[PDB]
Amino acid sequence: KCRRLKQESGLGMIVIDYLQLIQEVSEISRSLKALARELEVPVIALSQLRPMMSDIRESGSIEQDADIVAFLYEIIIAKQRNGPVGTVQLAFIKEYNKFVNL
Amino acid sequence: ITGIPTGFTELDRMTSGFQRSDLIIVAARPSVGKTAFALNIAQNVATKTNENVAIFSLEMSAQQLVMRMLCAEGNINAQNLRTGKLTPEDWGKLTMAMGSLSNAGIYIDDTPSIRVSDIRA
Repeated sequence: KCRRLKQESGLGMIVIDYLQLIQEVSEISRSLKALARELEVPVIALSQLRPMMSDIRESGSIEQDADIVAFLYEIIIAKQRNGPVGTVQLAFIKEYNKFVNL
Repeated sequence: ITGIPTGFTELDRMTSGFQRSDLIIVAARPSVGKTAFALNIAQNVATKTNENVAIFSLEMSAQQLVMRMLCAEGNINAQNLRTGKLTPEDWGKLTMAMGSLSNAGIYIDDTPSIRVSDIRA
């Protein structure tokens, strides 16, 4: 579906709602990485589990396929290959359901 | 209504103020909000009327008091004033909350714990 949309209209982001719920997961992780590579587009795969690395790792690879692993807690960028690793802090509204700057 | 208005519709009715010469004692168990209640009256009497209010804040500091009534205005804070940084919504808010409370008739005295004679002086 993403492939057909790229040629006909454009495409810039693939935001998949949660991985654990797509249909072993290591074999899916693999495919999502390739998808991003084929379409020259960032793919955002949401995942379900403090937090830290071994919370998701114990359930299907992912770690070595994803090149940036964010955590919502605080936004913890625990792994990225661009460069830096640390904590970015975001405000959250609720009523409006927005995440906002600071 | 007499008086000096409380700000609060149906408190006004039973009392008609707050009027002049009466000693009003507001009592409540720790952390029920007796300060935050007296502050809001003080505020409404300062920002809405044109009548100087004197606040003696024996417990809490003079400036830890002001945010407690800066928050009570511009409807500011979860973001929070305390924990450093704010949103363009908080900033653009404080500025008005600071501006409206700027022209109020509030006088604070935090002097640690003072004898009555001094309050009176």
